[PDB]
Amino acid sequence: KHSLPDLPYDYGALEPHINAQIMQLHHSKHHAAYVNNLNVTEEKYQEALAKGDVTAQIALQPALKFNGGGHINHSIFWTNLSPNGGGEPKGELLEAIKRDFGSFDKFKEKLTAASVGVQGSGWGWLGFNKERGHLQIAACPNQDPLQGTTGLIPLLGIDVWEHAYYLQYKNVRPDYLKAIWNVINWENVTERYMAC
Amino acid sequence: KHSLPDLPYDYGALEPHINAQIMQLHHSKHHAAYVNNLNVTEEKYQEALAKGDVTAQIALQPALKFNGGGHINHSIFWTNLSPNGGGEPKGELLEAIKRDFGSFDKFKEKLTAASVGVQGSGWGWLGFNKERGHLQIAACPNQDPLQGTTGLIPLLGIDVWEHAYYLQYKNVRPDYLKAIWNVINWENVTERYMAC
Ligand SMILES: [K+]
Ligand SMILES: [K+]
Ligand SMILES: [Mn+2]
Ligand SMILES: [Mn+2]
Repeated sequence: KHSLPDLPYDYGALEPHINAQIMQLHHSKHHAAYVNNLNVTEEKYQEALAKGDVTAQIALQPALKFNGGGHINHSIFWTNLSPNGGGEPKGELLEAIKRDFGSFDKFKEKLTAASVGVQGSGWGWLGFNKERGHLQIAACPNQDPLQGTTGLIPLLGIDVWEHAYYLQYKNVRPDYLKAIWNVINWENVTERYMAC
Repeated sequence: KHSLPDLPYDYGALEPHINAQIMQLHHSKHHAAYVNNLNVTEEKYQEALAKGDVTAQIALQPALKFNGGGHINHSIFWTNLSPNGGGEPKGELLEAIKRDFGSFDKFKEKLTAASVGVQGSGWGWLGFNKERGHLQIAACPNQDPLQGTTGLIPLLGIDVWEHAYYLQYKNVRPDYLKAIWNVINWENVTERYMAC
């Protein structure tokens, strides 16, 4: 079974950039629902697979991608943030950013643009393309996970579902994105980059 | 050009079911952005069409469906609500509800279910199918308008984008849906039904 990971920090550790109420709801309510629904759905899938029921397997795909994706995305997201985050990357990672995007600022600009431009609910991602060996920016709708649907290895994710910022920034996504740069855990992003 | 319609009531007229802050933001910020972006996009489309630029026409489709859909959906939504709303329909409409769904309560149940079940942002609709001459429940993702994408004539719409309820009901959509039944303008839904 899958389980809700514990936050590596306190709910209010990202203040004033992301207030405690959002973190608490996001983690204990939203993420929890996905994990629970993921376990229920995998349960039904194992049953459909055992009986070789193809129709059931196919009918179950949206639920599995949605809840499975939700679990994967949020688990990575929590580790992407840190009260000691912010600033800029250093070393091999920063070098790859300059190489693939021109400069750190152009990178920020393109990731911010891809994130603000999502129509409806979704995610903005900085991913690694193993085939080409270069960094790449992508946006995924709803809870569609990056690796599972595009093949890219996720390094940094930005949740742009309205529940991720509405209580604090209302309809102004740009403000939310501007603020989230201050708590990004580049140390974690770097580890994910090195791992591949 | 298209323009932001005025609300037929005060921002706080739907209290306590939908508070004034949501109505104000929803109407003056969210809806306004769609109308503005719709006019800009139609402007570019007329230009692409004049020069017979097919590539430009196709590249512009997401923006036009998203902002155009947003304008259409919200314009109908405002008229679907009323401080004097709630209760049950009467006459031909109520008769068609019983005929097509069994009873008013089964209708409420199915519309509520379709609305709560939207994954990500979307809408729950009670529509009229002209070909078959029966009522039908449908759910549309993001801002995809009902008639334009399914052919059904929209009668009653329920916005389930998180911005429509988060400030007041947080993550609990069921509470939001339970509350919205109290301010539904059945008089307007009936007119839309008669019109076709
Ligand atoms: K797990
Ligand atoms: K108009
Ligand atoms: Mn989220
Ligand atoms: Mn809306």
